[PDB]
Amino acid sequence: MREIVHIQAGQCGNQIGAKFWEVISDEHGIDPTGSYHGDSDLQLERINVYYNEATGNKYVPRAILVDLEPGTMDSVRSGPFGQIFRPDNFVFGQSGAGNNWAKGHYTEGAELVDSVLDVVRKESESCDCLQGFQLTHSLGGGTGSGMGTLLISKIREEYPDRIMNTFSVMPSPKVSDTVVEPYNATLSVHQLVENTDETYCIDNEALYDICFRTLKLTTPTYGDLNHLVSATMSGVTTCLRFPGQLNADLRKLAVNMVPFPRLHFFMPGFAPLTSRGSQQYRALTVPELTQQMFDSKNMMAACDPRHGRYLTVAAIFRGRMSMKEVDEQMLNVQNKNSSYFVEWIPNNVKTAVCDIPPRGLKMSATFIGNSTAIQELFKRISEQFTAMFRRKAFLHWYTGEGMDEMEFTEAESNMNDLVSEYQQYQDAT
Amino acid sequence: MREIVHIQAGQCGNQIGAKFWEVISDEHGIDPTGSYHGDSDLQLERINVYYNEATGNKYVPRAILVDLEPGTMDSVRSGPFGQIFRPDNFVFGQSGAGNNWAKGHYTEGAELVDSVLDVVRKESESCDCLQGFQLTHSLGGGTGSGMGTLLISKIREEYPDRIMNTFSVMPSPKVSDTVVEPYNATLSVHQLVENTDETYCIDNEALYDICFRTLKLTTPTYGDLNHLVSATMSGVTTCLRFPGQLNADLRKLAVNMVPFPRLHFFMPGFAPLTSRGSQQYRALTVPELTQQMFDSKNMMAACDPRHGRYLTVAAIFRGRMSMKEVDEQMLNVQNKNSSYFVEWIPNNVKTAVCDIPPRGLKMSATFIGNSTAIQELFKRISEQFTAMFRRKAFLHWYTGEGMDEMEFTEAESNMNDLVSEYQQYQDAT
Amino acid sequence: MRECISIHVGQAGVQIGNACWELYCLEHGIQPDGQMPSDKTIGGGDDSFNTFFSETGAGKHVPRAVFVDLEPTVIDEVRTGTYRQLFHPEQLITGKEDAANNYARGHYTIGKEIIDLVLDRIRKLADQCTGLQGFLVFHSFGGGTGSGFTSLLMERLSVDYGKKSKLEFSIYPAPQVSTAVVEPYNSILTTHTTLEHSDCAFMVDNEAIYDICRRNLDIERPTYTNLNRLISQIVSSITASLRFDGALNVDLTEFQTNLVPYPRIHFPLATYAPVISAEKAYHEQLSVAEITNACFEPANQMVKCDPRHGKYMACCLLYRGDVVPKDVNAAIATIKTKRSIQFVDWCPTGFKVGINYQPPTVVPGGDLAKVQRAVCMLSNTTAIAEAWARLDHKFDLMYAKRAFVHWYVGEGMEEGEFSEAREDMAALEKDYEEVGVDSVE
Amino acid sequence: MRECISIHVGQAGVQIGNACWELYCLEHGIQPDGQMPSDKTIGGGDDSFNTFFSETGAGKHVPRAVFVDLEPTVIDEVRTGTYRQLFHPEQLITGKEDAANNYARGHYTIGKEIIDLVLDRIRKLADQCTGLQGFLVFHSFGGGTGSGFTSLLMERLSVDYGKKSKLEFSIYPAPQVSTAVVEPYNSILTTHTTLEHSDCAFMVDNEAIYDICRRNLDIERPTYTNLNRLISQIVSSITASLRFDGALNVDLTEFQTNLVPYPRIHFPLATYAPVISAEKAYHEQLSVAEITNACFEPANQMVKCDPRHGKYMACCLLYRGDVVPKDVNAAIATIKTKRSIQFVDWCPTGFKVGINYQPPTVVPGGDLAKVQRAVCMLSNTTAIAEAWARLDHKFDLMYAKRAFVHWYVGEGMEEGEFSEAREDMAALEKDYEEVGVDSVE
Ligand SMILES: CC(=O)O[C@H]1C(=O)[C@@]2(C)[C@H]([C@H](OC(=O)c3ccccc3)[C@]3(O)C[C@H](OC(=O)[C@H](O)[C@@H](NC(=O)c4ccccc4)c4ccccc4)C(C)=C1C3(C)C)[C@]1(OC(C)=O)CO[C@@H]1C[C@@H]2O
Ligand SMILES: CC(=O)O[C@H]1C(=O)[C@@]2(C)[C@H]([C@H](OC(=O)c3ccccc3)[C@]3(O)C[C@H](OC(=O)[C@H](O)[C@@H](NC(=O)c4ccccc4)c4ccccc4)C(C)=C1C3(C)C)[C@]1(OC(C)=O)CO[C@@H]1C[C@@H]2O
Ligand SMILES: Nc1nc2c(ncn2[C@@H]2O[C@H](COP(=O)(O)OP(=O)(O)OP(=O)(O)O)[C@@H](O)[C@H]2O)c(=O)[nH]1
Ligand SMILES: Nc1nc2c(ncn2[C@@H]2O[C@H](COP(=O)(O)OP(=O)(O)OP(=O)(O)O)[C@@H](O)[C@H]2O)c(=O)[nH]1
Ligand SMILES: Nc1nc2c(ncn2[C@@H]2O[C@H](COP(=O)(O)OP(=O)(O)O)[C@@H](O)[C@H]2O)c(=O)[nH]1
Ligand SMILES: Nc1nc2c(ncn2[C@@H]2O[C@H](COP(=O)(O)OP(=O)(O)O)[C@@H](O)[C@H]2O)c(=O)[nH]1
Ligand SMILES: [Mg+2]
Ligand SMILES: [Mg+2]
Repeated sequence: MREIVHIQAGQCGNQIGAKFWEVISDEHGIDPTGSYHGDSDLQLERINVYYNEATGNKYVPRAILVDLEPGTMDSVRSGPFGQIFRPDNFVFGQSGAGNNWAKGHYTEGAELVDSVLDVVRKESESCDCLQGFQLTHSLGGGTGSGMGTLLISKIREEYPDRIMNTFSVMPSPKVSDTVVEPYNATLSVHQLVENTDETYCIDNEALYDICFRTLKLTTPTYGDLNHLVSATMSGVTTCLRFPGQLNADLRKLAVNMVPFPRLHFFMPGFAPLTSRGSQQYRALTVPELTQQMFDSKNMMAACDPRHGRYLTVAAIFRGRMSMKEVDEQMLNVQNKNSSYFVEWIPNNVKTAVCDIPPRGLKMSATFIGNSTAIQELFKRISEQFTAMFRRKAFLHWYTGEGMDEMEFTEAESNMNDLVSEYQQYQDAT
Repeated sequence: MREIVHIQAGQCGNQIGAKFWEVISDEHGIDPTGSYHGDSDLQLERINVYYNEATGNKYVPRAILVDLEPGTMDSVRSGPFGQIFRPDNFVFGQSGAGNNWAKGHYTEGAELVDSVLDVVRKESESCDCLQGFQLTHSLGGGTGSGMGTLLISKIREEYPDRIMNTFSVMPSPKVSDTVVEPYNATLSVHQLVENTDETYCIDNEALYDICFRTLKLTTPTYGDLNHLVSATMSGVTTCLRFPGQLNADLRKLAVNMVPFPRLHFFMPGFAPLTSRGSQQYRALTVPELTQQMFDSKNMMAACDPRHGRYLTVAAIFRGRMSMKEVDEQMLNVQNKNSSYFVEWIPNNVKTAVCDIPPRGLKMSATFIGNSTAIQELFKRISEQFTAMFRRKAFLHWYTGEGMDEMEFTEAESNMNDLVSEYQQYQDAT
Repeated sequence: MRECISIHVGQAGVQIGNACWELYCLEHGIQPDGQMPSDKTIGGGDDSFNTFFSETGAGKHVPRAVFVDLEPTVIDEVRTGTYRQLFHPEQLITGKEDAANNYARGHYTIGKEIIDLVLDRIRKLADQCTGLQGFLVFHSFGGGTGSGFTSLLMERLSVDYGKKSKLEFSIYPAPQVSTAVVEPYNSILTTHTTLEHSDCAFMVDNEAIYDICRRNLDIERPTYTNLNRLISQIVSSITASLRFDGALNVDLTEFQTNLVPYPRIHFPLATYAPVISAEKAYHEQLSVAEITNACFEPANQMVKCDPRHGKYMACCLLYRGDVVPKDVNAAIATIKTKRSIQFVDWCPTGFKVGINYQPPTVVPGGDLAKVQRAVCMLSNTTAIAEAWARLDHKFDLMYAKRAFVHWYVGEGMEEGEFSEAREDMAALEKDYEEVGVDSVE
Repeated sequence: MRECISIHVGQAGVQIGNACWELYCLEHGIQPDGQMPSDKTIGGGDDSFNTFFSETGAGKHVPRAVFVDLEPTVIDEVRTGTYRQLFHPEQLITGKEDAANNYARGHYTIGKEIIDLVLDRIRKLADQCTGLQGFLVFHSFGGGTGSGFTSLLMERLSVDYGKKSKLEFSIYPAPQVSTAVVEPYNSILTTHTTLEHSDCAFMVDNEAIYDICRRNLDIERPTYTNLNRLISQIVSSITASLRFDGALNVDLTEFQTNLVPYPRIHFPLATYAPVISAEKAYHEQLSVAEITNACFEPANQMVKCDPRHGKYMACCLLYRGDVVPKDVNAAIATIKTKRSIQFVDWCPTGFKVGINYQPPTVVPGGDLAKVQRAVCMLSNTTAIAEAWARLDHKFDLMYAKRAFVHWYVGEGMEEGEFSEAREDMAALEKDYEEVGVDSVE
């Protein structure tokens, strides 16, 4: 069966990843010690996907952790699930990146990529057949932007035929937690156009919006932004792990969802998101999930979807459903929104229906959509970039680590060609 | 049945040998007093190999101890197993070698070799049939380099048809515990090309590496470097002592493992080596042992195996196995590593499967491999040698004991011909 | 483990080192005799973190500190006080005479022949550490050893260490109140090696902290004990991410990447939120939007410097304690709306938030008390250029009259050194006039 | 059993022998009256090892020591002190007059007719021992009997014993401080038989141990009692492998093989790690990497000699106590990286580690205390040649004026002996100029 390797780079990466392997564990019914104590027998058939076996009935995730520069080491180890990862996988060095790209890709990345890929190959050959290389990294930072895209330059090189999904947390128009941030996005999108099959554009503002405009949370901590990301991360590989009525791999999505090989920057949604105790004033049905998925205040990429045409979308439904209400709710949205889609594609939406819900819910979904409205996430950075680069503002912390000025103009030429190949299909014809 | 005599020369020799007869004892279930108190009846059938009998149910190893120059005498006697060796075997003199070769081979060796060989012949004729003469000695030192290769000049002379294995601890590129050390290696490899059938090249750096890079030991003492050597020393003669499904003597190895009569310098590995309490995150299987055996960080000779082609290798498996997973894991490595082996040999790897594991483990192995990558252990010494010999640096402590300058040029001519007959097969054709 | 080497220099540097190491010993639990009897009750945790404390086998803890002052009078307070047995007994005194307030006795006369003990002691101290290094230098401008001897200590540590980060925390001469008449001579000669070697120079001042100790703290007579604790609270939350467990930690290398646009404009003008009294510890909410708005008014800058007459370039909000990361962005979109808080065109990102969540502790003996959160904003503005022009003017007014200068050139230094230090500060002030002005098309 | 014969000569040799035999009696348990009441409580072990102690049947122990000084004043301190009844009563005094600081009274006048008692006493002492021999000679250069009488004792023991190892531990005249004005004459005449007969000559000095007793030990007034204990700690860990149970023992024959490249460059310049105070016995880790790096700085060499102005040839790190053999190689690959610690081309191996694991003990009465490990590095560098040129220059400055020389030639010695001792030291200094220079191709 089909098996996935999960890689975690940048300090944003394992913080999502530590919450990621808690959602996966409770979805399979697996304790902190890896002992299976699940309810049914239906969740052992694809433990093989994420958890390879161990000696006595214990399960270990195939989780490489590149990002444990030692400030994060003894919190992930001294966490809820520090007794579940294999301790040889904790690959790191000393003197972390420093919110620097060139100290992730050229200087400290080159003296660590050999120690990572010696564990990547030891986790590939313990598998029957691989397809998946999930990389949870973030743009903007250090390790997650230079070293996160150094491995994709190497892992795609040693595996030219694997589906490479990178759940890439992106910068924001207002929330600026990094001063150098328009450099670590331009230099990393230049790598993630060439070297990935799909990559999910997630922002913190549209995660800050849902925890206030929809979930009504008083103080959304960083755990409650990762608990929303991870509910999508276990929503793309649901049909891999669980039986269904219309299955969808990580490749039936990434053949349908992508028209042209550069147009693979996705915005993920999730439903049902709502705020309650145990008294909520609604009814979980198939037309109830549909309106919330397509709603412009339940994206995650923090762009306005009604500014552009959706190229094609994928609605990975879960739970027990009826396929007529699935195929007819996906029809009426496409007709009411005839300008909001691309006219010159026959049917835009595809459907994927699994048969096992989450633990507490009755039904759920995942809106993965490829839109031209993500032109706004790349135009804002390319305006912030050429403002900093015109003065040659922060460049002596990068050219003092080995780079050249003629790699900066290479990176802005590539991002400006995505905006050209998004403004085209946003226009009508 | 087939019986082995174990000889211990140099102070490195009995220190390995005192740990050697503790691994052998616990493998047969034998107390410090030699009284058999084993678990099963299956480990009495070949006590004859290492332990000849005594009067009342007690067992004595056929261990000659040449090296007990009296600083080591009352520590081996006042040790864990000083009450197991036969006290007439403790053959020594006074005024030990002094890290000198000529005081091991010409002056104090000549006045002691008659007292050793009067005990060698009294341990040969107490046997039905001998094949084995294990000599645990070390290069670099005094007794272990001059007197250790004086006996092999005599024992091979009085026994031209015995398998002569010498587990020879070799010098290091960085760890220099002897200033005269490139003299005691050149003058002793000149003896161990002509006079042995097989000799195992063991270094301390690759034993210091495993106790840090793999076993994660805080302070590896000298006992914990010998506990790794001795786990190979009881891994070559396993099929002699225990029944199996495909047996291998000390001679089925040394007919297969050696192409040409000078190319018999081996590098030994061992698996499973891992660091745990009782919670380890793995699974002992036949493909699990295989990747660790061939891994370049689990040799012992401290050379890089991927720099050269393996001539042929031998994988002496133990424990309960399946021969299909043995013969197919040894196949896929040879195909993935088609340049890393010699092309013009049909099948390089042989297999040896015993049926009794160690005491605590479930399965184990021993990678004994003949490689051209051991050209590096002989090129480094031959550069350190001709640096010292050009100035005639330390020669007046050797020519003042009877030698001549025309034996130094004889010894460097022999070691430089091994490098010529290793660079050839490392090249492709 | 990441670590720092705290090198105090001068009397100003050692007097601040009385209270920086008084604060560290109370957070981690270390008594004034090296032991840790606090964590012995629980029985776990390595809280005497190896950032600041070498550990010996007998349970005692030794700091990473060395300090040189060329006068025994200052360090003999340390060698007889409460912290006698804590430090290693190599606190380098050896000065047979004080510097006497000049840069020439100083960089040349008696700073040489004592520096041979200094560099070898750092090498005996730096080679016990694996990982990050950073030299926390402590001195003042204007003095003799804080200006002269630091200048010799920088060009001899930019060679034996190369590219290591050097955070030096200088007390700058106030434009209105000066405790020496030759202090404008020393604080222009020390810029010629602060600009070149030390990558990041935190300037604070004595008059701007006098007003904070009078207005907010409501102390009518603030001595030097009560000023050095406020710098100690700042220095703690600069190097707090190297110790404690935060939600966004900021390493000392992450300062260099963010705070410093150009290699010669590294002067970032620290602040804090010290509105504790502690009578006013009640009567006041002190939320995230409250303590972030403390940097708005120019009555809370630590330097006598008006930020409203200049741009900003890059800021670094560093929080402590019970901070939720959502509340921060409410207190940042507010600041990017206010039109007198003025940025440049070429930095649209602005800020950077480091949320450590260990609360700042209280030194017993006054003068503030237990607040639940804090902030140490670090922002290199363009406004520091007018803080230097009120010091080049003090230099130029007594350089035409050739005053005080025979004690500078009659101690080995040439009289041409002064105009070489003027042509930097004239050209370095010229750099701030270009960076703040945007380009038009 | 392996053993040594400790032959002290002169007043310097006997005064060191006061404290070398004070140290041995405390390690093994021997009281100052021969008994061993320490091991009588346990009831086992032969710890009064036969390396240094002959044993008689009545439980008393007798050392292997004989000492000759040609003056009763020194040995009458031993014959009336605390160690009166310990030694055998043949401590050879018999000198009706002191040597009076010359080599000619000396090798010729009164050294002869007393040597007949000396050699026969060694033969009565050497023939009680089976196994290894080694003559631990103790004298000083510059003196009368330490220079003259040792020179007669070497050419009369290189004939009756042949090829036995002779470790002689000479105190060398300091280049700046000399306690005699004729000491440059004696320390050039004693080289003509030190070079030929004694195979290994450990030179130490008094000025380089004065700085160690002031800087590290922090003793302001070090008498000769406190200097001879530091040589005694060195001499213990030279002959420690002959007694105690180590993980890598180094025999006295293993010195000759390793330390000595050529038969005439045997001068290896001992060191130690005496940074105990014992106030500074705290405040400091003292690991394997710490005590091995004590040999880096030239403020811890036992000879006033700068190793940075010369190559090394071969070193011999000899440890004590709680040393793990892994930690050693970390402290050696470090040293082979540092580019001022300079080797020759023709010795790529470098070092040799002898790990004894008995800790060095503490003589009660000061001045250091119980450290857990130590090191006695022995390294013949090229730098000892500049330590001799500052002594040939003292010889040549008063040889042109024909000073002091009528008391040398008017005592049997010819005046041609001086230029025969100059043509060695000119040619022996010429040997160190060739060995340090590598050959090019
Ligand atoms: C009584 C009842 O029905 O309670 C629900 C509930 O009230 C609501 C509000 C839940 C609740 O979720 C949150 O409040 C929340 C908190 C942080 C981040 C994201 C969400 C719930 O906590 C979450 C919880 O979710 C699950 O049990 C899923 O299996 C979910 N699990 C986790 O995220 C998880 C949490 C802790 C530990 C381990 C796993 C999941 C979703 C996708 C993929 C895998 C797992 C559910 C249904 C509920 C509560 C308990 C109140 C909601 O969320 C989810 C993920 O279901 C929020 O909006 C939905 C709608 C639910 O009805
Ligand atoms: C609970 C449990 O399973 O414990 C294991 C264990 O944890 C591990 C880590 C053991 C352990 O070995 C070491 O830690 C070690 C120490 C010094 C030198 C070399 C190894 C073990 O100590 C060693 C011990 O080995 C044996 O019992 C073998 O029979 C072995 N015996 C000896 O070496 C020996 C030791 C002391 C006294 C007498 C014999 C052996 C191997 C080859 C040939 C003959 C004998 C075993 C399996 C274990 C422990 C006990 C933890 C490992 O080693 C061996 C030799 O098995 C180290 O990596 C392996 C993997 C094992 O799983
Ligand atoms: N905040 C604070 N400032 C101080 C302290 N001591 C001195 N200063 C200031 O430092 C400046 C004087 O420099 P000092 O550090 O006293 O001088 P020094 O470095 O000892 O140099 P010389 O005495 O000239 O050798 C003045 O501006 C003082 O106000 C102190 O303990 N705290
Ligand atoms: N370390 C040390 N040095 C000493 C001692 N006694 C003398 N010296 C040094 O030895 C040199 C003088 O030689 P002495 O040993 O006193 O002379 P001597 O051997 O008795 O010879 P004469 O008196 O000339 O017959 C000077 O350099 C002294 O500093 C001592 O007890 N310890
Ligand atoms: N969702 C989420 N975002 C984070 C987390 N930690 C940091 N970030 C974001 O990640 C970016 C900073 O990069 P970070 O991962 O901390 O830097 P790195 O360690 O150099 O990769 C900013 O956009 C932060 O808002 C986290 O735990 N969750
Ligand atoms: N593995 C191991 N190596 C040793 C031991 N003792 C010494 N050595 C090594 O042996 C060499 C020194 O030779 P040694 O046996 O002590 O000298 P000898 O007594 O003259 O033969 C060096 O390379 C040491 O690192 C030991 O007990 N175990
Ligand atoms: Mg002062
Ligand atoms: Mg005298």
